[PDB]
Amino acid sequence: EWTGDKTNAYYSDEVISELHVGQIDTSPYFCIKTVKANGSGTPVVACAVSKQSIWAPSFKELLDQARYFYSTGQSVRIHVQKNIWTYPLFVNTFSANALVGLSSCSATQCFGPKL
Amino acid sequence: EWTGDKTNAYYSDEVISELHVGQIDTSPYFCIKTVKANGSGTPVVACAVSKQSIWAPSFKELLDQARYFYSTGQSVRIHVQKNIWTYPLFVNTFSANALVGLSSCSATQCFGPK
Amino acid sequence: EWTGDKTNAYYSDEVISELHVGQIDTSPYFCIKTVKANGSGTPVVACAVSKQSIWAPSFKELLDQARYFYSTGQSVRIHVQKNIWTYPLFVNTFSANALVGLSSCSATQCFGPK
Amino acid sequence: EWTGDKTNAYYSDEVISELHVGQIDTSPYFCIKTVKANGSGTPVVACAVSKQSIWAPSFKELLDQARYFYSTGQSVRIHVQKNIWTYPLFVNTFSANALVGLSSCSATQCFGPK
Amino acid sequence: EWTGDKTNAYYSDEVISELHVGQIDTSPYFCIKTVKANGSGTPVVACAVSKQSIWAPSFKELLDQARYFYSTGQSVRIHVQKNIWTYPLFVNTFSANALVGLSSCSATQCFGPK
Ligand SMILES: CC(=O)N[C@@H]1[C@@H](O)[C@H](O[C@@H]2O[C@H](CO)[C@H](O)[C@H](O[C@]3(C(=O)O)C[C@H](O)[C@@H](NC(C)=O)[C@H]([C@H](O)[C@H](O)CO)O3)[C@H]2O)[C@@H](CO)O[C@H]1O
Ligand SMILES: CC(=O)N[C@@H]1[C@@H](O)[C@H](O[C@@H]2O[C@H](CO)[C@H](O)[C@H](O[C@]3(C(=O)O)C[C@H](O)[C@@H](NC(C)=O)[C@H]([C@H](O)[C@H](O)CO)O3)[C@H]2O)[C@@H](CO)O[C@H]1O
Ligand SMILES: CC(=O)N[C@@H]1[C@@H](O)[C@H](O[C@@H]2O[C@H](CO)[C@H](O)[C@H](O[C@]3(C(=O)O)C[C@H](O)[C@@H](NC(C)=O)[C@H]([C@H](O)[C@H](O)CO)O3)[C@H]2O)[C@@H](CO)O[C@H]1O
Ligand SMILES: CC(=O)N[C@@H]1[C@@H](O)[C@H](O[C@@H]2O[C@H](CO)[C@H](O)[C@H](O[C@]3(C(=O)O)C[C@H](O)[C@@H](NC(C)=O)[C@H]([C@H](O)[C@H](O)CO)O3)[C@H]2O)[C@@H](CO)O[C@H]1O
Ligand SMILES: CC(=O)N[C@@H]1[C@@H](O)[C@H](O[C@@H]2O[C@H](CO)[C@H](O)[C@H](O[C@]3(C(=O)O)C[C@H](O)[C@@H](NC(C)=O)[C@H]([C@H](O)[C@H](O)CO)O3)[C@H]2O)[C@@H](CO)O[C@H]1O
Ligand SMILES: CC(=O)N[C@@H]1[C@@H](O)[C@H](O[C@@H]2O[C@H](CO)[C@H](O)[C@H](O[C@]3(C(=O)O)C[C@H](O)[C@@H](NC(C)=O)[C@H]([C@H](O)[C@H](O)CO)O3)[C@H]2O)[C@@H](CO)O[C@H]1O
Repeated sequence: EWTGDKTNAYYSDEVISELHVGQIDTSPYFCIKTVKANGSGTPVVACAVSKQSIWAPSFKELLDQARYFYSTGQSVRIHVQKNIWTYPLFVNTFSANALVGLSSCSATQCFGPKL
Repeated sequence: EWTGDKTNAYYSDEVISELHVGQIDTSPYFCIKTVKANGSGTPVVACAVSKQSIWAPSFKELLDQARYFYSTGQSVRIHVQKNIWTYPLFVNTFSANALVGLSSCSATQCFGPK
Repeated sequence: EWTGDKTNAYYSDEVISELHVGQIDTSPYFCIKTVKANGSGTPVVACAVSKQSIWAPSFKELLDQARYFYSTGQSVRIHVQKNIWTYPLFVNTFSANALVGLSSCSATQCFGPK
Repeated sequence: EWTGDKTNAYYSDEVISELHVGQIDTSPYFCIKTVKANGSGTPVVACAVSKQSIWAPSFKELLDQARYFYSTGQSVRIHVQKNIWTYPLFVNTFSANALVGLSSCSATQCFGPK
Repeated sequence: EWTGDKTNAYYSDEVISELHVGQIDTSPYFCIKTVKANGSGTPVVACAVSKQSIWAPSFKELLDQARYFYSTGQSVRIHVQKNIWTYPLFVNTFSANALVGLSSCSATQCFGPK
């Protein structure tokens, strides 16, 4: 598996606009909400859950990176794998998207996998 | 168990106004006090205890998040579970609320269970 | 044991004015000096020593919190247990006080055990 | 092995312009892009993969330092080992360079091996 | 062993002006350069190596503290043990000094052994 796998999904020029920390089924988790820098579209929501899913090893790394990018409000590319979380109230509040990577962006290029 | 469970309680549009760190019964713990951003209402106090309660796994993440929101003074939704802590002097100093979640807010809308 | 035990000692309305990090007897440690925010009185000195004393579990949490309160210069209540460190040269340089808690203080109160 | 081994490659007077965090084959990884502070030349790209290669022990140290230098935009020397990473799409997206060191460069010569 | 042992050396009224991170012989390490705040004297260089020397246990604490004092520019007392590191190209790039302590300095005092 890789953040950049073609079967994952990514969204460019997003601003991390909200951040939530909680616990579910023995695991600390966090979720982020992102919106397009230009105000268009619908928000993207993605979560990472400690010790759950194949992405568990990167939980702390992604939490720390999401915190930083949230604090600056810079435009980023968010990478997700869809349809990972299944707890239904959790998905309804947040989403089933697993956060799998974050990339900084210049105005012309995001520094991370694409296509 | 989940932060968003109906059996928990939450308070929106709150600012973390005080922070305390200590140890009890070999466990580090911290407590926060929050107040409504507009100054109305009654303070909310909640604590997390590293080795105690079902919420023990989230101690470090909530400590780090509480510290961040404390440092910025931004408006948050604080999620607690009532009647968790039982040592009377501790409860009387702070409260029996376990801290179970923290959500950011933009204006009057917060990003978290409700 | 608890930060708030009556057999501990605390000092309110203090500012963390100095910070030292070192190692002793295989243990990283840190010490802080605090002084009254209003300039009166004599300093308080306390140390936390990584794998030493009953307070060892909270070493990292207290170091992180001391660094934060040091960086802001805000008024705090420092909680100590007296007569813990026994190495006389270490005590004479710093003190025998173990650091056991830190509480933010407003103009009117401190958020922690009294 | 050593960051400073002459078989490695380094670039002085750079700034960290981009940062990426992800996971591959159960390992956290990060990559950085650097460019000459003065705008000349071409970018340098390097990655660290937490579970992989002799450099694995320094993953967190390098990630933390990369984040700090990225946050400030200060001049740095970046040290890499060429021709390490193998997965073709990963290499094409980023590079085959392993990040093996970072040096501040706030004076005449960067503070690192040359 | 103790930071304050007379067999160590220290330098007051210094400011951390450079920081480097790397790895050698599977061990993460960092080095700092300090200069006198008033511009006099000769720079002090010291390194910590994560699993080498009797000072190995304090590696992370001193890296974190070095980073803190580097970022604030404040005047410090740096404590070293001389003649510890031995790899010649490393020693000639940096120095043989092990970093063993960091103490904040006001303007007439430093808070640490002397
Ligand atoms: C670039 C182009 O074809 N037309 C431009 C452009 O402004 C715009 O298209 C969108 O603009 C940028 C350019 O990359 C976006 O990056 C969109 O590409 C991606 C993305 O990286 O964000 C690709 C990605 O694979 C897509 N993810 C998924 C799951 O499908 C996303 C996603 O569709 C969008 O981010 C959702 O908003 O887009 C690119 O589509 C168009 C229309 O605005 O008009 C021209 O100006
Ligand atoms: C000061 C007071 O008593 N107010 C309530 C009144 O606000 C309440 O309905 C309110 O409806 C709005 C709709 O925008 C919000 O949903 C308020 O939500 C919460 C909150 O998010 O803060 C919900 C939460 O469940 C409540 N927490 C608990 C433990 O009950 C809090 C909480 O009451 C306040 O935060 C305390 O200051 O409010 C919601 O308050 C109606 C309900 O009868 O009338 C008043 O009682
Ligand atoms: C009085 C009663 O009815 N108790 C029952 C009993 O089944 C059980 O009591 C709790 O569970 C064990 C003992 O079985 C603990 O001794 C609880 O006491 C402490 C603890 O030792 O951990 C005291 C401690 O000071 C508290 N920590 C604080 C205040 O910071 C904790 C803390 O409140 C809890 O750990 C939170 O989960 O408890 C004792 O109260 C409980 C099982 O939950 O159920 C009662 O019906
Ligand atoms: C006009 C004026 O400033 N008068 C001060 C007077 O306020 C001050 O009294 C102190 O007021 C603070 C208020 O936060 C506390 O109530 C002090 O009580 C404690 C403390 O909390 O710090 C209680 C504590 O148990 C004591 N600790 C020990 C080991 O005994 C400490 C300790 O004695 C003092 O902190 C040392 O100064 O005090 C209360 O003393 C007094 C004393 O600072 O000085 C007037 O000028
Ligand atoms: C050399 C000098 O005193 N003054 C300028 C100078 O602007 C520039 O030369 C560069 O000067 C820097 C600052 O010390 C370095 O010395 C450059 O040498 C290195 C480097 O440290 O960056 C050595 C290194 O071994 C090289 N790495 C590899 C893999 O070969 C790099 C690399 O070639 C460059 O960084 C790529 O741009 O260079 C030194 O090049 C030149 C600019 O033309 O002009 C002098 O007058
Ligand atoms: C500091 C400078 O550049 N010039 C001198 C100054 O040396 C001299 O007195 C100095 O005053 C400072 C005040 O903090 C210290 O007391 C200096 O003592 C020490 C130190 O703590 O830095 C003692 C220490 O044991 C010495 N370390 C070693 C390995 O010998 C260091 C060391 O010699 C110096 O730091 C290196 O610069 O000095 C003390 O020397 C005053 C006269 O009082 O005049 C200045 O110009």
